[PDB]
Amino acid sequence: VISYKAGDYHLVPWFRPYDLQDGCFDRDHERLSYRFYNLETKVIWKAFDTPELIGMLLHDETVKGNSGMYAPDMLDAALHYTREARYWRCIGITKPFYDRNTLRAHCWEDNGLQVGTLVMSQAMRHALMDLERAVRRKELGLEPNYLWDRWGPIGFIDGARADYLPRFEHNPYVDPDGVDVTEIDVLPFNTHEQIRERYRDFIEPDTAPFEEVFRSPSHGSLTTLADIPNASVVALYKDLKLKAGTPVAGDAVELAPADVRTLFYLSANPEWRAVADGKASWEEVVDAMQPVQAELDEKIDAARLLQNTRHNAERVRAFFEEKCGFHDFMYTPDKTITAAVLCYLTELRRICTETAWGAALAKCLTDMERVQGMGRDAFLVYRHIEDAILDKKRRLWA
Amino acid sequence: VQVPMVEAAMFEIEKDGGFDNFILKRSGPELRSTYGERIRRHLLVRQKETQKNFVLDQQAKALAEVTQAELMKATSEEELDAVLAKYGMDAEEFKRLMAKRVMEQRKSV
Amino acid sequence: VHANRYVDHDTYEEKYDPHWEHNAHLVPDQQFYNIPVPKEYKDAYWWRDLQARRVQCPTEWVHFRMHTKDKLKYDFQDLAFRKKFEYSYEDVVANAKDMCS
Amino acid sequence: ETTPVKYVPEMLNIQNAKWWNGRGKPVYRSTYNEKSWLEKARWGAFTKGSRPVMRQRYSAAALKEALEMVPEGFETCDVPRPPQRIRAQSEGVVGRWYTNYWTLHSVRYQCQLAGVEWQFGERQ
Amino acid sequence: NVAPADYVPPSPRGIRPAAWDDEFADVVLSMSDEEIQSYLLDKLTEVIFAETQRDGYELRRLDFEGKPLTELPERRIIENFVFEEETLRERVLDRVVEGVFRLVPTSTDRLELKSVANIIDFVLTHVTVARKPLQHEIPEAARTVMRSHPLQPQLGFVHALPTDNRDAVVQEWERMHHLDWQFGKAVYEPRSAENERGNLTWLREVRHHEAREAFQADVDSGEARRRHMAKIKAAAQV
Amino acid sequence: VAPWVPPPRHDVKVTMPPPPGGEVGGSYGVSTGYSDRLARTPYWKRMALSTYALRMKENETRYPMSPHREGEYDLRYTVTAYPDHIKHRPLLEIGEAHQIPTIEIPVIFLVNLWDEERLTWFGRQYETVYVNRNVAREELLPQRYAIYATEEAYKLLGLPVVNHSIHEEIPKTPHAYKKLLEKQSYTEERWKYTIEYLFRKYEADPPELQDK
RNA sequence: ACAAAGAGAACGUUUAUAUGUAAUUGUACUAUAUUU
Repeated sequence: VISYKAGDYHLVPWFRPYDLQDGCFDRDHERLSYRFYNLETKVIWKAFDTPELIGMLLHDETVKGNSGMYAPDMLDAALHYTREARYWRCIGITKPFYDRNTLRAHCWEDNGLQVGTLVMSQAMRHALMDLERAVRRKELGLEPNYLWDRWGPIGFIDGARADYLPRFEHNPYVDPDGVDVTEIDVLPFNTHEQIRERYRDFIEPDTAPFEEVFRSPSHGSLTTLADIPNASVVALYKDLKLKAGTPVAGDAVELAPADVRTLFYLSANPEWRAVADGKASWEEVVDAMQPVQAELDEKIDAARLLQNTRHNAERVRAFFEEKCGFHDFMYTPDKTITAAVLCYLTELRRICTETAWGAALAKCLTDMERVQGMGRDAFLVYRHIEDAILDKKRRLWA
Repeated sequence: VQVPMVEAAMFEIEKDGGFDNFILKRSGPELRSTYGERIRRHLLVRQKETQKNFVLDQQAKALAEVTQAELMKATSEEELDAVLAKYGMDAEEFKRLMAKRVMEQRKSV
Repeated sequence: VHANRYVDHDTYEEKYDPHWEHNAHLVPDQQFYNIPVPKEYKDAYWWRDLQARRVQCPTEWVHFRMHTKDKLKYDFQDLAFRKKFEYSYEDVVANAKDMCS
Repeated sequence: ETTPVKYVPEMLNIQNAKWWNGRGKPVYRSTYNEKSWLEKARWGAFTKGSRPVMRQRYSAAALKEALEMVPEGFETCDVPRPPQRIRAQSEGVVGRWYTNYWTLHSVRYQCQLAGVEWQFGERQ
Repeated sequence: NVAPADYVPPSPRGIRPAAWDDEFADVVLSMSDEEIQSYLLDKLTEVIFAETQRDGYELRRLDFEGKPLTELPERRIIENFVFEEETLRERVLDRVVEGVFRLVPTSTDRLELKSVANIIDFVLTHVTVARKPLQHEIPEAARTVMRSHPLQPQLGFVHALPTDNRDAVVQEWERMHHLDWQFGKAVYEPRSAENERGNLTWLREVRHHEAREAFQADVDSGEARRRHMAKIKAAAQV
Repeated sequence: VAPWVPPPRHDVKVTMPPPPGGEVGGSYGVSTGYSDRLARTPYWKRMALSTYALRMKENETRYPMSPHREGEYDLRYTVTAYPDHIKHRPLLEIGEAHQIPTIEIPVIFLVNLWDEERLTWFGRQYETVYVNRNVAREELLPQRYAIYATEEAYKLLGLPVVNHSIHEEIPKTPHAYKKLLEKQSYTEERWKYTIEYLFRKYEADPPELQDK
């Protein structure tokens, strides 16, 4: 039985799942396509434009699950191109590829019947003016003003707009010296190893002056007050300062030396070192009594390299500002940023296979899986370091 | 389903049994509409399914009898899984239903 | 061609239905000769049937076969302006002498 | 659109003949009107009034052998005269020629002249 | 906004995350696709209100006594909460999405991962791609009870649907509007069981099946063989 | 162009040509039928594949009627090949008003529907009742509480198939309706008319002159 | 055009009805009346 009052029922009333492609490859060759034709160029697509972020996509593509990214057979390539993807980036080339396969800087002069010399665009032979003009001034005795050293991220650093290489035929580049250059000048310089030779230094990124600042614990927004025990250590350091040679009571707020600010943290969060220094008050002992905490500083620093260079350029910019010592990133010289990235990748090819822990330190993704894999005790402090780097910006955020 | 029809096609439905026959009885040139294809190709596939869900049950009541005898051996309720495992039925939802059987029946008491 | 096809259980494929090709209403087509459809879904293709019978010309070009007294000697179902069978002139001779009329 | 098109311009008998102004038939007219309007106007060539529908004339023994096809019990009253609009036809003597009214009452007449006896009824 | 031409389907296919491990205790996330979010809805609730109101915000609904009137701030805002602040996003990302799930995001992800109203979708994905796929096995002893029945389904009809695929920008308007059963348009969702009451194509099949029984029975008794020979007996008489 | 011009509609016969279209489902417009296969087949062949008993069974005549369209005149023998026009007229005549009154249609009831307001069954299970049209269109049919009482659902529902004149003709007039009502009152109450209902008139007409 | 009838009036339509000048029109008993 059913009851219906009636006049009722009134009949009418994009995230991709990141799956490893090892399970997708049905064969061997089509894997090599995904490795080269899909990922290698993606490194070269960054090695040409801006290798400052070549280490960020690595974490991203590792989320999608490729196997041999951090392994050298990318870095053996990336470190190679990230040098000469400048050599031709300063000849003038804009798109690195002439097709899918070949390089824009390897389409030879003759269509295909040439061996070593390359067809240039009016951008090239007009970007090779500033090169050859830099040469004359390098032999003139006057300042070899390389206009393409004033270039940078957002162009010329000097608040000046940048002209374009196919310069209008009525605005020839004003030369305060007078060394005129034209198409007859850059005519004979066409073959690669007959142009790599003339002005090598002016294009070669200077990695030697920034060989390494990465195997040394540094910090971005930390001071002498910067600590989680905002009463135990920061006052202990007063007891470390009144007890030091040439003592001053902890009456100032000037950050301690960079290399020692991390030593606070080995004793700040680890409540063993927070009492192993909680009884000792000398200044000589707090830096010496921890060999172990300094014999494993590599495992402490590397995790501050990878994790702060993965997530966002806003970190990698900051990280390139923390280590290489920048004021801002946007107002910077082009070649030195090529240096700053070089050293970031000079070590990434040794940090992997040398440091057994470093191998899975980078292949890993989550913060926990590294601790469970790599040195945990070096991470309990390193996690605290990371807990502190934002605790000073947090007040600046308020 | 709201198709537009004439004053007369509102009466062709009742004498024909509903909206299903009135579409399938006429044929193409008889049912001049083009909505009489968007909807006829729907009834046909919806009827072709209705006769699949049906055999899906006569294929299921057939599987019940080859279990109802195999279910009679109540020697141990732990080999009752092997009774269903021979037929691939999952023990969980079965005893669960049989645990509804202790309430779904005793709700009418 | 994949409608109402019994699928065999173990193989997971359309086992051969010899009865299928006889409930088939072969639908004409311009890129394919004829596409066999099960009768039950034939009524969606009643136009492309009446468009295939229709003489592919416009009528106004084959109008001359419709107005004169060749109206009677020409098929005209679905405007198919095609000729009916016509006896030869030599056959009609023999086919009327063998009646000795 | 309340009404699609009211007052269609064909209601004026616009002479759109293909030999006159170049336009063919309006689309509403069918492109093949099989028989012209004259053939539907003359019923005389369409309805049997004083008109010999059945062409064939059978012999004496040819009519003593079409009667051998009439089934037992058939009365010539049940077969009614077809209506007007149905063209008066006679296909000759074929399967169940009796049910064809025109053939029936014409084969019947050929039996009146040929002496054969119309055994079945009248037109009661 | 309906389709970006590569709109990934939910894809319940079972490929487990690298640090998912034993499904992170598996059974803890072998929960129904909302029970998965059930822990989220209390986690993400905790990710505010003594997670950021403990340090750097003011959202507890003031009252006449200068106090949180409501138990928690209006949970509607918690659902649609835009963590536009970078670290304050991270500070609420190192808790729920990366605290428990180990769902390491990409720079692309965290770039799209703006508000937790969207980030719930992200966490729903990996578990769903970690949702182990069903093992479609049939014990052959059960098949012979299927592979022997006289009644088998036709199983070709979906192809006889009126094809609709075109520019699908207007395939969503039909939802908010009442238009998907208009002008003969009809959505088709395949089912398993029908309403036995009033379905004139169900009952019509019963009185066809229930006739196939009375016939099949009359083969067992041996009479269809008798009347099939009663005709021949009346067929060879002369 | 047309690869494979389709064949005629119903060329099942072997001697006589197929019937015109429409009759068998096609396009009206010809009063003949022409099977090119039949004509091109010669005579000695066309007579070979048949026997006299069969020849008199496809020369068969239905002259006043159509052998394919039931109840329809032979549109081979009509004035024009198109289907009939008077036995197919629409609802409203050329100048008549849309005075089609309130019609009530029968529906078998699949549910003991109990009206809350009157405590009255709309009907028990398997009970055909003449209800208003929209109720049966928007209330009783969507909730699977009833089905249209066509004479083929009386068979599906194990019921006895009774005639209802269900919209056979649609009565355009309240007189045309109130007469159609007097027809079902003859189908459903045949015994009410076969003879007297009950001749109260002719059985002891003044019997209570006596005994108080 | 609007209202009215007709359909348990989500609307589409077909009849019966006087509105605006809408807007065009035009308006000097054998008798002995009448055609304005």
